[PDB]
Amino acid sequence: LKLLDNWDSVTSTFSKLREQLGPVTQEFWDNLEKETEGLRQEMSKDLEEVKAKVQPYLDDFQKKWQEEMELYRQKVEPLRAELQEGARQKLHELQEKLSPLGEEMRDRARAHVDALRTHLAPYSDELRQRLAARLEALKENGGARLAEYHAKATEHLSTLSEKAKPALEDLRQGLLPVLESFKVSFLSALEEYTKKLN
Amino acid sequence: LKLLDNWDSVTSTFSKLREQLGPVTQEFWDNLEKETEGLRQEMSKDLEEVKAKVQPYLDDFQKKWQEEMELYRQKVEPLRAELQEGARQKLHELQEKLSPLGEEMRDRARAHVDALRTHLAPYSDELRQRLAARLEALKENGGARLAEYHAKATEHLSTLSEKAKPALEDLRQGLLPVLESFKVSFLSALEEYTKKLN
Ligand SMILES: CCCCCCCC/C=C\CCCCCCCC(=O)OC[C@H](COP(=O)(O)OCC[N+](C)(C)C)OC(=O)CCCCCCC/C=C\CCCCCCCC
Ligand SMILES: CCCCCCCC/C=C\CCCCCCCC(=O)OC[C@H](COP(=O)(O)OCC[N+](C)(C)C)OC(=O)CCCCCCC/C=C\CCCCCCCC
Ligand SMILES: CCCCCCCC/C=C\CCCCCCCC(=O)OC[C@H](COP(=O)(O)OCC[N+](C)(C)C)OC(=O)CCCCCCC/C=C\CCCCCCCC
Ligand SMILES: CCCCCCCC/C=C\CCCCCCCC(=O)OC[C@H](COP(=O)(O)OCC[N+](C)(C)C)OC(=O)CCCCCCC/C=C\CCCCCCCC
Ligand SMILES: CCCCCCCC/C=C\CCCCCCCC(=O)OC[C@H](COP(=O)(O)OCC[N+](C)(C)C)OC(=O)CCCCCCC/C=C\CCCCCCCC
Ligand SMILES: CCCCCCCC/C=C\CCCCCCCC(=O)OC[C@H](COP(=O)(O)OCC[N+](C)(C)C)OC(=O)CCCCCCC/C=C\CCCCCCCC
Ligand SMILES: CCCCCCCC/C=C\CCCCCCCC(=O)OC[C@H](COP(=O)(O)OCC[N+](C)(C)C)OC(=O)CCCCCCC/C=C\CCCCCCCC
Ligand SMILES: CCCCCCCC/C=C\CCCCCCCC(=O)OC[C@H](COP(=O)(O)OCC[N+](C)(C)C)OC(=O)CCCCCCC/C=C\CCCCCCCC
Ligand SMILES: CCCCCCCC/C=C\CCCCCCCC(=O)OC[C@H](COP(=O)(O)OCC[N+](C)(C)C)OC(=O)CCCCCCC/C=C\CCCCCCCC
Ligand SMILES: CCCCCCCC/C=C\CCCCCCCC(=O)OC[C@H](COP(=O)(O)OC[C@H](N)C(=O)O)OC(=O)CCCCCCC/C=C\CCCCCCCC
Ligand SMILES: CCCCCCCC/C=C\CCCCCCCC(=O)OC[C@H](COP(=O)(O)OC[C@H](N)C(=O)O)OC(=O)CCCCCCC/C=C\CCCCCCCC
Repeated sequence: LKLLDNWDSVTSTFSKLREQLGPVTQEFWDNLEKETEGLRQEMSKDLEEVKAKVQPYLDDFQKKWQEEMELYRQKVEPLRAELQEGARQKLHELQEKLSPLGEEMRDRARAHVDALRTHLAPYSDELRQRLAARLEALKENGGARLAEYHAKATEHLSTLSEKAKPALEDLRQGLLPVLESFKVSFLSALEEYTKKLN
Repeated sequence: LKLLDNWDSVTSTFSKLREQLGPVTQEFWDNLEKETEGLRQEMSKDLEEVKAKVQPYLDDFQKKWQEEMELYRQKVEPLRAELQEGARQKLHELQEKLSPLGEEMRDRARAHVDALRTHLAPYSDELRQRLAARLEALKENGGARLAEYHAKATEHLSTLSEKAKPALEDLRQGLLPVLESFKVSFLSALEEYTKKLN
């Protein structure tokens, strides 16, 4: 209802906004023209000077790159030779170590793995006997616990049924007046709330 | 009474649960006793075949570990010498390489950085003229911007007050009646809320 009056004010607001979108926006364009006018001079001088300076800058930089690339080439070429000779030497040095140390490592592995064979074989076998006893214990206690679990489950089931029987009946018996009182409560509330929505 | 009678149903469950928990803990303990009994004899054998047999295990591994370390050290001495000798050659080669490389790098820098000095100087100096041109435009357009924006600001403020005073009165003429109505609705709603479950 009052929303119509308030929206009318919004209409005045829109009108007042449009008034600003007139002279102000036009002046904004004029201002932008001023900006672009100055920027035209700036851009012109900038572009022209950039192109004029970019030439000696890039060309002289290219010279730097030449001295650097050619210089580095004349550095990497001999360095590569030395590095390759040093690397091949390193490879030889390493290879002359990898052979004896390899033989050693292989023999070490033999003496270790073979030892492990004769150390883990009895170990696992011992574990088999131990795990057998462990399993047997788990069976002895397991079979017993199975009976215990079943027995206690029966007792707990009985304690559940002896509870469920009266609990369900009492819950239902109480749910009757409860649901009805709740119904009445809601019926009254809903009837009062509708008066607020009307 | 709901939370009272229902609680009794839980209490009777807890009490009878304890009646089962009693034997449960005893039987669990009994089974745990048998479990620990087996594990006791087990640990007696386990730790025995583990410790008494770990001696020959470690004694075996120690022999190998000793020879491994000894052979390793026996290799380390000449191998380190080889590496050091090779590294000495490589390092010495690098020493005689870093000398011309560094010297030429320094000389190249005389045609790099030094040449850039005579380039960056005029460029930055000219940049000062460019900055002046830009600054002048930014001063002209800036001063205009300030003027234009100020003029627009005043027009914004004048139209703003038209939407700050008459519009606020319109809002006040809405807030007041609306608050009265809302209060009536709230007064009844809050009152009806406590008229069902309290
Ligand atoms: C002497 C002279 C000195 C002074 C001059 C030097 C000044 C430097 C030069 C220029 C200034 C650039 C500023 C203007 C902005 C450009 C706006 C524009 O015109 O824009 C459109 C372009 C379109 O692309 P194009 O096809 O024309 O260009 C590809 C080129 N081709 C066709 C030509 C070969 O858009 C692009 O250039 C942008 C591409 C959009 C890609 C978005 C995906 C980004 C992904 C990940 C974000 C990574 C963040 C990483 C940073 C690290 C943070 C820790
Ligand atoms: C600064 C001076 C300059 C010196 C620069 C040297 C740069 C080296 C340059 C190029 C490397 C070659 C590229 C290798 C790319 C393979 C990637 C890959 O797919 O790779 C996994 C495979 C799997 O193996 P595979 O046998 O099943 O496959 C055999 C398969 N097929 C057919 C490829 C042989 O690997 C392979 O192929 C083999 C990879 C393993 C290589 C083992 C030999 C190592 C040599 C010496 C010992 C050095 C120890 C030094 C490090 C010490 C650290 C403390
Ligand atoms: C429906 C099934 C539910 C389970 C219950 C079984 C049935 C009921 C039977 C007996 C209950 C008797 C009363 C137990 C004593 C209660 C002590 C207590 O006040 O407790 C509540 C506290 C709560 O923390 P707070 O906020 O006070 O502390 C905050 C700490 N501040 C201040 C430092 C930051 O909790 C504590 O104290 C820590 C926990 C103490 C509760 C122990 C109950 C154990 C029951 C069954 C497990 C059976 C094990 C037997 C099997 C053997 C296996 C080898
Ligand atoms: C079926 C096996 C039952 C366990 C079930 C889980 C399976 C994982 C298996 C074995 C690990 C055993 C874990 C027992 C450790 C108890 C941890 C615990 O709950 O710690 C709290 C209690 C209560 O005191 P508090 O925190 O208030 O006081 C200290 C004060 N503070 C907190 C405030 C600053 O502290 C104490 O109990 C203090 C003494 C803790 C004893 C640590 C040494 C345990 C060593 C061996 C356990 C042997 C199991 C063998 C059974 C064979 C089964 C076949
Ligand atoms: C089949 C065989 C049959 C069964 C036979 C039964 C035999 C059982 C076998 C062995 C018995 C072991 C029990 C020993 C108990 C005491 C250990 C101990 O003496 O304990 C204390 C130490 C102290 O150390 P401290 O710094 O205090 O002393 C600084 C001291 N300084 C200078 C001297 C060295 O502590 C340490 O030795 C612990 C420090 C190292 C722990 C680092 C933890 C790192 C964190 C996470 C690991 C994550 C792995 C992720 C896996 C994912 C895979 C996907
Ligand atoms: C030609 C192109 C035109 C560009 C203009 C020319 C400018 C070049 C002029 C001079 C060289 C300086 C530039 C190098 C980078 C700066 C490193 C730096 O900031 O250094 C000083 C810092 C001092 O820290 P603080 O301990 O006093 O502060 C601790 C406490 N706080 C941080 C709170 C104050 O460190 C030290 O003095 C410790 C030593 C670290 C030295 C690093 C220099 C490395 C050299 C070159 C870069 C890598 C090139 C690699 C390419 C390879 C090609 C083969
Ligand atoms: C293929 C790839 C293509 C790339 C092409 C390369 C073209 C190069 C083009 C143009 C370069 C012209 C540079 C003009 C030379 C003068 C620079 C300048 O005016 O130099 C003096 C300033 C003043 O020192 P301050 O008192 O302000 O600092 C206090 C520092 N405190 C806290 C450590 C004590 O020093 C500074 O601005 C520097 C100290 C502040 C640290 C800034 C971050 C540096 C980062 C990495 C290391 C690089 C250093 C390179 C030199 C950069 C210069 C901008
Ligand atoms: C295009 C034509 C359409 C029509 C437009 C009509 C709009 C009306 C236009 C202009 C008239 C109002 C302009 C005057 C504004 C003030 C500017 C100013 O004097 O500023 C600086 C002050 C200084 O405070 P300080 O920080 O130094 O002191 C911190 C204090 N300590 C240190 C002391 C404790 O700051 C302040 O007064 C802080 C004020 C913050 C006010 C923010 C409100 C902005 C309004 C709208 C933005 C809408 C964005 C819409 C989303 C679009 C997404 C595409
Ligand atoms: C079937 C139906 C069932 C029937 C049952 C009945 C309904 C039961 C309903 C709710 C459960 C109880 C909770 C409500 C109790 C009121 C809490 C409250 O309100 O206590 C007031 C405090 C105010 O501050 P203070 O006096 O404690 O501090 C003093 C600071 N000194 C010292 C600087 C001066 O409140 C605060 O602290 C926090 C502010 C909370 C915001 C309140 C709204 C404010 C209005 C506009 C601001 C916009 C909020 C926008 C967020 C969206 C909300 C939908
Ligand atoms: C006092 C009692 C108090 C008890 C309070 C209990 C609490 C209840 C709380 C919540 C219940 C509401 C639960 C709402 C669950 C929302 C379920 C949902 O997402 O439904 C889908 C619709 C979708 O609408 P859209 O159909 O227009 O479809 C396009 C869609 N978005 C698309 O992209 O394709 O979205 C919509 O609901 C919008 C369409 C609405 C149609 C209007 C239908 C009109 C419905 C009712 C009008 C009755 C008034 C008649 C008198 C009018 C007078 C003129
Ligand atoms: C026609 C309809 C007209 C609508 C009219 C509405 C009018 C409503 C009337 C009154 C509103 C009341 C407005 C009250 C504003 C007061 C803001 C303020 O400074 O509050 C003070 C507090 C506390 O400061 P203290 O210095 O006391 O800090 C406590 C101290 N450090 C301590 O440890 O004890 O600061 C804080 O804790 C932070 C609070 C920040 C507030 C968030 C402010 C959020 C602001 C803006 C959000 C941007 C939203 C833009 C939405 C646009 C889309 C449409």
